[PDB]
Amino acid sequence: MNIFEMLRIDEGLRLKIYKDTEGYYTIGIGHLLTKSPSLNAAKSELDKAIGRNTNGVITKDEAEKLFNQDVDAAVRGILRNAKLKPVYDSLDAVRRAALINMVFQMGETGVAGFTANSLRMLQQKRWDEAAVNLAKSRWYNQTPNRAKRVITTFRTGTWDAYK
Repeated sequence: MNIFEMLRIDEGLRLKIYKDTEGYYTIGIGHLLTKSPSLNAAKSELDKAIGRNTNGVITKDEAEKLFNQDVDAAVRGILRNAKLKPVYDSLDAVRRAALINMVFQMGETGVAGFTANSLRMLQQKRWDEAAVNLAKSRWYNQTPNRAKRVITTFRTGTWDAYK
């Protein structure tokens, strides 16, 4: 298992424009297009992203390309973030994948909002405690099954929630 397989599991794959859990236009493997309520706005962001007139539909290869781009950017956002980097650097390989998953999902910004607490606990290696803290969040309440998988990953350092 690895970050790609993990997120491929959490996000699914849709080749046609769709609304995410928050109701935003997305496509592919969790690729947010726009927060705008306009399908046309979405369609235009998509063409700009793909480099072609898609008409709201892409191929699998196109989806996979956006996905790689997106995993890379998350990794790089973490490494540039003064609050995230140190956390990421203190973790083992499994747990980092868990941190990338959160960032991919909520943005570097969304995650920044956990550092003061859960992230600190992670950095200190208090697995059980961070897991409880992580669960007290809008993130957990809105997307509980996914949050549970991520949280189990941080808790145990294994891929069990994904097998």
